[PDB]
Amino acid sequence: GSHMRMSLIGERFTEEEQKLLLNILINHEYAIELLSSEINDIETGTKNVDGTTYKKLVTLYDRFRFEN
Amino acid sequence: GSHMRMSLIGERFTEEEQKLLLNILINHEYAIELLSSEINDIETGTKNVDGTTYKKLVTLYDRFRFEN
Repeated sequence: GSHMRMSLIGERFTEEEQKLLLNILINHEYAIELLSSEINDIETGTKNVDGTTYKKLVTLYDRFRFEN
Repeated sequence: GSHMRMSLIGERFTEEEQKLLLNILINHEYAIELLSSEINDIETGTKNVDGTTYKKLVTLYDRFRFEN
């Protein structure tokens, strides 16, 4: 199965992990670079949407703190 | 001088950096583990205080994305 990254899907769950998978398989870990950029783009960058962005920021930890 | 850690001060600027400093000096980086734990403590833990928790979340990126 090809390691084609999907940046932030909103679950990224085992069969959809290829994101976190590619990022751990390469030279340095990378999903958190997105996570911190993303949380601050909502907090102080003032991005605004329905549960889409909520789900990206909360799924980041839902894999990073637990699965990874 | 000493490396003795301060976990989350809410600034951790170059002179107060001994936190981020100790965390990069040991086996692997660790301030980032706090970042994902912290952001989810706001997002789903529903922390609320008079800029203290705001400052912890926004300071994490203010050194992670930029400095370290």
